[PDB]
Amino acid sequence: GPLGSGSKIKLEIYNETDMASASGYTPVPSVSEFQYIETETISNTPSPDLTVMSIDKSVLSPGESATITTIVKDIDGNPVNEVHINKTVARENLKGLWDYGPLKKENVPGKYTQVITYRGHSNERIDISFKYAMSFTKEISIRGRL
Repeated sequence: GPLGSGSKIKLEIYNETDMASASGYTPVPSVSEFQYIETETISNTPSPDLTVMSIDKSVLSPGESATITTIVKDIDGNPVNEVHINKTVARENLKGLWDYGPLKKENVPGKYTQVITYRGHSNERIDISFKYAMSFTKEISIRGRL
């Protein structure tokens, strides 16, 4: 019969803390901080490549005005505090009654706006060359609707 028995005493482990509570929570996400150039802006460099200076209305009725929207931006794409903008009138006729108001310089970042008014005397086109800072120059189109 089977006499080759082991009779070995099973050496076992006492409390091995096998079970492990699941640590599965994270810390807080990284936040932000305050901003500069909000008041004490720096004299950096602008670049109209990232600037939106346009007017989408080549129509001027006797009584209304067209406002050209120029938002100047830096070369880095930040809000320009302010630049210089001059007018330049490209005209063929003198029959037209083009009312050129002053350039409205608002408290807004890079946003310049100017209202060009027209009286219905003639029906032609007039382009206004906006001379920015002594670096870049642009030009917009005003069209009189008689």
